[PDB]
Amino acid sequence: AKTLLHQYWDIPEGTECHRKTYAATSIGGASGLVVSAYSVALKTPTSFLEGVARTGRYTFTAAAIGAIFGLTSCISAQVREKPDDPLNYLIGGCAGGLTLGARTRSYGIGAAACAYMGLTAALVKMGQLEGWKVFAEPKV
Amino acid sequence: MNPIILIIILMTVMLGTIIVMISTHWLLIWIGFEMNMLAIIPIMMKKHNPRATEASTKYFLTQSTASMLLMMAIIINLMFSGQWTVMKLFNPMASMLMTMALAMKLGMAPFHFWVPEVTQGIPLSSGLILLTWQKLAPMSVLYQILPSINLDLILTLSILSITIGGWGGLNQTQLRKIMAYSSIAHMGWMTAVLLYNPTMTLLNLIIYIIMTSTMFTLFMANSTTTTLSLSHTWNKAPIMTILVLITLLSMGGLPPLSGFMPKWMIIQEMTKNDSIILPTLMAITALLNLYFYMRLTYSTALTMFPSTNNMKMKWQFPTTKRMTLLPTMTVLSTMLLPLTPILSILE
Amino acid sequence: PFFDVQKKLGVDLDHWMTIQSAEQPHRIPARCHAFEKEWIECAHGIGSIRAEKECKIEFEDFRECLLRQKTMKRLNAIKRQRDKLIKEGKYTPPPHHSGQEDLRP
Amino acid sequence: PGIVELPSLEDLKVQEVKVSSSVLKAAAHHYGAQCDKPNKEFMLCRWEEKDPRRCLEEGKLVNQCALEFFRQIKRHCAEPFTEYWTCIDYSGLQLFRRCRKEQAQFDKCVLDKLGWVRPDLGELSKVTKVKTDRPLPENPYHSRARPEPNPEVEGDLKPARHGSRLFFWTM
Amino acid sequence: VAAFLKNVWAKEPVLVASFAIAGLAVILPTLSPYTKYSLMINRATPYNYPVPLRDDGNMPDVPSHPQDPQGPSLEWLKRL
Amino acid sequence: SMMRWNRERRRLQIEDFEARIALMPLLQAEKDRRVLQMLRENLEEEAT
Amino acid sequence: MSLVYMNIMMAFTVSLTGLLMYRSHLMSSLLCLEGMMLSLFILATLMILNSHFTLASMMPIILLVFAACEAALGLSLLVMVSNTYGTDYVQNLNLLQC
Amino acid sequence: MFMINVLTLIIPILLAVAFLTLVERKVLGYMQFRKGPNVVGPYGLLQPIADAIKLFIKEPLRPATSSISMFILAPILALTLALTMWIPLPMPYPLINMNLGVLFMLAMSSLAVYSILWSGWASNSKYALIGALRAVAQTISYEVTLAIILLSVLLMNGSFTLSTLIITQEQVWLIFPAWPLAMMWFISTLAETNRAPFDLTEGESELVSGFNVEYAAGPFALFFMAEYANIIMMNIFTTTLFLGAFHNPYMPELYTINFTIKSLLLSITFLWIRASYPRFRYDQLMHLLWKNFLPLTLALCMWHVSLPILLSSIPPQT
Amino acid sequence: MNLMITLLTNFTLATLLVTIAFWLPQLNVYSEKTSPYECGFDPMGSARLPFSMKFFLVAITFLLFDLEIALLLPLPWASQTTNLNTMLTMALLLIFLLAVSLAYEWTQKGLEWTE
Amino acid sequence: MMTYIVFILSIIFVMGFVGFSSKPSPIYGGLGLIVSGGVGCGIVLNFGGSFLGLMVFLIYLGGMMVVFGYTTAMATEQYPEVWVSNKVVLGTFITGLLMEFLMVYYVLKDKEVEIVFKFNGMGDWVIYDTGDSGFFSEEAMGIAALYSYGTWLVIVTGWSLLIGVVVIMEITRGN
Ligand SMILES: CCCCCCCCCCCCCCCCCC(=O)OC[C@H](COP(=O)([O-])OCC[N+](C)(C)C)OC(=O)CCCCCCCCCCCCCCCCC
Ligand SMILES: CCCCCCCCCCCCCCCCCC(=O)OC[C@H](COP(=O)(O)OCCN)OC(=O)CCCCCCCCCCCCCCCCC
Ligand SMILES: CCCCCCCCCCCCCCCCCC(=O)OC[C@H](COP(=O)(O)OCCN)OC(=O)CCCCCCCCCCCCCCCCC
Repeated sequence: AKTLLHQYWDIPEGTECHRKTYAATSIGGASGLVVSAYSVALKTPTSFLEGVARTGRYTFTAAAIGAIFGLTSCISAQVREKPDDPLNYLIGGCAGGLTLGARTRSYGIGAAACAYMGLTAALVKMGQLEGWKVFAEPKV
Repeated sequence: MNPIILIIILMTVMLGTIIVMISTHWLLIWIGFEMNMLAIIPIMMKKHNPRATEASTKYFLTQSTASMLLMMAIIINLMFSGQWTVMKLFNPMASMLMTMALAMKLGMAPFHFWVPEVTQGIPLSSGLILLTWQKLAPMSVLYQILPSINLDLILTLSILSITIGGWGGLNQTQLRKIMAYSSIAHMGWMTAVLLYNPTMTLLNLIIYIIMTSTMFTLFMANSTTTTLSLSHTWNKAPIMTILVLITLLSMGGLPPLSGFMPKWMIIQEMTKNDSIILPTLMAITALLNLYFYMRLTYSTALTMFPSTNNMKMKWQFPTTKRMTLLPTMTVLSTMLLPLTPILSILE
Repeated sequence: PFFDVQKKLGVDLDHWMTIQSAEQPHRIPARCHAFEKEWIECAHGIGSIRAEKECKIEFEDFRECLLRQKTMKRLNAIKRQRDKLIKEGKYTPPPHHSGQEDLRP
Repeated sequence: PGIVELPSLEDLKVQEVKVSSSVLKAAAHHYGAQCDKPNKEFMLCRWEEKDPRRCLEEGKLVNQCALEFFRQIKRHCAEPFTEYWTCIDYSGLQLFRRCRKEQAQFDKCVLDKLGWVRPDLGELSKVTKVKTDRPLPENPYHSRARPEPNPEVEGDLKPARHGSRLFFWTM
Repeated sequence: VAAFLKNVWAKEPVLVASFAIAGLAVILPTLSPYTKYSLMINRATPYNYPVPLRDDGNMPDVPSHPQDPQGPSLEWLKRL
Repeated sequence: SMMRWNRERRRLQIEDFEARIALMPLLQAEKDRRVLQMLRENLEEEAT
Repeated sequence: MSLVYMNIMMAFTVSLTGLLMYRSHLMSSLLCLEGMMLSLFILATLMILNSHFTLASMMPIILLVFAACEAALGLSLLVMVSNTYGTDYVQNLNLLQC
Repeated sequence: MFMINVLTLIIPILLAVAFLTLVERKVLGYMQFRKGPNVVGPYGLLQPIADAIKLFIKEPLRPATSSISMFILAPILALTLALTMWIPLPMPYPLINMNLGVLFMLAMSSLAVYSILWSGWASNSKYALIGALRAVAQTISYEVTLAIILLSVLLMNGSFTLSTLIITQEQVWLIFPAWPLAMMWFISTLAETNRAPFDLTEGESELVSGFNVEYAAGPFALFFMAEYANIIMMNIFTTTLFLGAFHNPYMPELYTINFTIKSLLLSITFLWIRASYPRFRYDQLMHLLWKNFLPLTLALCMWHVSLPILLSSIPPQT
Repeated sequence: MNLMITLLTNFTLATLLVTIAFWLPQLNVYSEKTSPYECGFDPMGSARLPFSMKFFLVAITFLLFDLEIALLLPLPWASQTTNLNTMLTMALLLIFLLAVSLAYEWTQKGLEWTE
Repeated sequence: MMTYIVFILSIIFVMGFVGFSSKPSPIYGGLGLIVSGGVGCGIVLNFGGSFLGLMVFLIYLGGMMVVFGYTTAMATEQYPEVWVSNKVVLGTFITGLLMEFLMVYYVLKDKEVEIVFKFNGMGDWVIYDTGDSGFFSEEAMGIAALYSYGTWLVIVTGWSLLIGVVVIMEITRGN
């Protein structure tokens, strides 16, 4: 789950939408698999078919989130010609939130997910620009 | 229970803890862990109800599996090292297995499931002994092997347990489940700082032990185990309501009370190394912990819930309980903040 | 809390077991006693950071004495090349590796 | 790393003491008593430098001495020695206590012919001193240079500068 | 205490015999003088090889031959 | 009777160990030479 | 390392996946626990005997002693569980869910 | 020529098992005022042959409600465990010289119980399960005292090797300094072999036929010769432990004939014990080895630990 | 090597007699011959019912005492030491602790069977 | 093939482990753990420690017989799934056996596998030693030295066992 992020981040932004779309869809698929596995372990499905249907629905939802997020961000950075900008990732996060609202079939979840995932995606671009560390190695 | 047998079992529990604490051998560490677990099993079976059997079985299975992982990590270190000394591990596989074993022993998420159930199913005194004494030997062993723990794994465990404990503490009306989720959050707080400065972890351990001991002694003295049973204390002894009010205010990290000192020093230590997002997230989940503390103190102190008729019969009798060290521990749990540089003695 | 009681009191409880080069019943030596002695004496009193930086050669040589990764690796290379040479037909084993050579003692 | 060193096969060739283990066990005490000096020189060197490649000429010398002792035995008392080692060799565990008669016969013949006295109980396990001419090996373990130790804390303990120096605390 | 001993020997003599045997086994090595001979016999059993020391020149106590007079002898093991 | 026979057996055991100790240097020399010869034979065939 | 180590740790991993996935029988999980301790014993004594750590030969006896002590504790807890409910099924221990 | 040695070990022991069934039936006749089998042949020498041929031409009778795998596996395990029991026994040279033979007998004694347990469990019967649990209780009664008796006896031998037990008592018999240990050892092997008065498994009165109440002929004969080989070798084990004979390395037949006579007299005493006493309960046996044998054995183990230190009589371990 | 040959010889001697005891004689197998034997009458329930055991405490302490005697078996080799007094003291103390455990069970009616 | 004796014994070891870790029925789980203990005793006996193998075999046989008594008392049902009687048990047994034989074929072809550590392909006769042990056995002398060196180990083990007896007697009390 480390080499997937390094596969995503090495491409320059706003250059090739297809490779970034595939990489972000891979991130979404991995997130969906781990979430669905925890879901079927902790909450037992009714039968086999229900379990595989729930797992597939979860990974398709998260794969859609990643795919359209990466496509929207790369398209925006291509059109604007400003690749090192958090605005592209803000539009990508809102497009992903709209996708989550369409997957859940509700507008309130869509609007809330647009706002919050846009804020988090913009903050992620800011951290990538300025080298913010979350799991920072000890210094002193 | 025979008091001689109970005294012998308690001294054996303490003996296992010091055998872990003073040994220079991994096998002796493991022996101390085994003897501690097998001596604290019957303390949890003091009242002999089915819930005690359930709690003892779940605790036994969790500690057994954690001990197996501990022994596997020890044996892999023996393979790749040829020695036995309690220091850093010479293999990342052994370090990861040892970290998960000590996380399972500490009740850290996502190995946190047994803690509220085990805490609920046993009496209040056994829960106090569990949540205070049993959470020292894994912390000691984690203090010994801090050169070898993977930072990402331990930080993931710490923030995961903080978030999960703070979220799970919002849906409980029993006091023991509330205390278990609070314990999970506090172990996340301590181990988030262990790789940066372990003196902060020792200070947090001491303050958390004092605070939760004061609260468990208060609950034992009032003989209340649910919030609706706690709400009768204003008709029984209002001073105990004042005491639980100030201790719940301190437990949420509200200054100028002594419970804010650990979180303040954790934030102080973790920003010397340019980690700013993480202490902010831990602060917000500490706010969630303060929320369910505020709900409890609204129930017991700041309002007068309706009482019953037999409370008059309880008024006519003065208490004869053995509230050992309750005022000293309450004072230490409330007003230890102007003596903050005392923490240097743990260096 | 490594409350070290053993050095404070002067007794030993598990110090005689913790290393491979300690005192043994009638002085039975281990397989890698000398390598453990060299690694221990290399990294005494300098701390763990300087131990992993300034005794890497001694420690990795001791670790190769323990598990023997590279020894069986070289033996695997020799065995595989000899088998391929035998199968292909460019090599014949000598008589002293066949079963009799009027052994030395 | 380094190419490992090994003496050639011409350096390892020697005449062998080709006898069974019963021949060695029967005349063990006489061999230990008579040939103590090259055996103990070889043992001292082999325990001192911890290397069989540097301990070859002394093994050669100990083989010549053992062969000379057995060739001396063969010249005088071949038949009592033959009967003695046969009576030793019949036993499954090679017991000493089943052939005390051949012990007395061999001891009497050797003592009257050559004048060798068997060691007493506990004598061959004694620890001796060996005078030899080889220099003492300075580095038998081939240890590298030891790392520099940490500097030692020294000096009088002054009081802390301006107290705690922790946030706003003046002491 | 004699009446109690008579009663316990009348009721369960096996426990009395076991307690007497265990007490005998506990208190006899303290008072017996033959244990040091067992210690010396165990010490004087040559499992290892007696490696010799380098003759620097000042060591007259250690012998130069197994038949030299100086050194630890085992006459007492023969006599006992 | 068992004490007498056990002490005699210990004397016999010490005598056997003394015989083995007297035999040790010759066996050690042959073992060193055999090990070095076998290593040289393995090395000389390793080049081929 | 050697392939016997592969098989011993592979047996340990089999019994670990056996213990962590229950089959509605507590005693079978106890058997898997004893299998894991047996695997630890075998692995420890293999390396100890190979590396000639002679003083450590007393260790696996102590490890197996504590294994049997915790097994006896598990059996006693199982007697209590089977004396409360009809059987020893692990799904009956669900009172602490509310 | 090892297979010839193995065959010449394993054939005479089962021949002697058949003739022990003959001798046991004759002695159990002659003590109870009557005769044994004396009609089939000259003084009944052909009765074991007739019994053996009869049992192998009768119906096999595998039950429908029984798990067939363990049902067939248990008698094979019983016979194989009784047959590999005899291997390190020195008469005066064992088939396989072993450094630790005593622990091998102890481990195989632990393993041989499982044939009884699985034959009881596999045959879907209540009487078979009763016999199986009685065997379980009997084993947890006797095993600790058996192992600690043998431990406290071997402390004067110096090692677990059975051949050293010949040398360690070549002066005097080992039954003299451990006569109480000899009596409790004899009782413990009476309980081990499921013989009277500690039968408690194949009880023909409390049950009908015990764990083999469903086993028809052929498979039942495997348990019969397994048990009789067990009693013969256990008497042989006692004879080696406490009644060692004079051994000449040039003439081993003297030790063989002395040892054979002593073990035959021990088996005669075994059948003598069989035809004299009522059978115990299966809880009275548990209160026998624990309340009466175990404390005295712990005391005797203290005594036999301190005594070689006391008299400087520590035996050699070589 | 000889031990595996001996074990295999014993095993194929044992499995030869069973295999000739199943195929040789004439068989007459019906749906009455293989019924469970309950002294002539039909059984009242299955034979796989829980057969309750009263000696559970004695079995648990059999495990503990088996491990106590497992610790005690190195004594013949441990008597060949030099630190003889410490070995004697630890052997005596271990056996005394075993006897203390047995006596505590005896005084607390643990060896007495339930019901 | 005979040089791979410990390999064959370890394959029977893993076969028994996956036989009883499927948890079919505790009777058959007991049979599987008996098999695994016996062949593990065999493995450690070819590595030289005969005493340790005999002790682990004896201890596990006693424990397995007592727990057999327990499951005949406590863990039993009307129709025990001995083997093949349940779908998931047979499936996981076949899965474990297939995985084990797969990695055996893999290590007997490439002569090197990488599961998280790295394991070599030859037999384990190579890692032996060419020297002699003299007139003693190392494992027996170590567990003999348990009494003369490990007094602290003796103290903690005896105390743990005594309080274990106390613990199990005060657990099964009922009130
Ligand atoms: C192989 C060689 C020969 C072996 C000897 C045996 C051959 C003859 C066998 C006879 C028939 C046996 C049939 C089975 C009997 C089973 C019952 C049985 O035996 O139960 C055991 C019986 C049990 O007795 P019990 O059943 O009456 O128990 C009564 C229990 N209460 C009171 C609670 C009701 O005896 C024992 O347990 C004693 C064991 C042997 C003790 C040996 C002591 C030796 C002397 C010590 C010293 C004495 C002097 C004083 C102290 C001095 C100190 C310095
Ligand atoms: C210091 C010596 C070494 C000590 C450590 C080693 C001990 C080795 C032996 C271990 C014995 C373990 C079992 C002991 C159990 C004692 C308690 C007990 O069960 O007593 C019961 C018995 C009366 O029988 P009852 O009440 O009917 O029992 C129920 C059914 N039988 O009660 C009795 O019969 C009375 C029991 C107590 C009194 C015994 C007195 C023996 C005196 C012997 C002579 C003096 C020996 C010197 C040492 C002093 C000993 C007190
Ligand atoms: C499905 C049900 C089961 C069906 C199959 C049943 C198979 C037969 C079961 C009975 C036999 C089990 C044997 C278990 C191991 C016994 C080990 C043993 O007997 O060791 C004795 C001996 C010890 O040697 P030592 O004292 O050190 O002296 C040699 C020094 N010169 O050792 C020696 O002398 C060494 C001889 C060679 C040893 C080779 C290694 C052991 C071989 C084990 C094979 C597999 C056994 C499987 C047992 C399964 C039991 C359920």
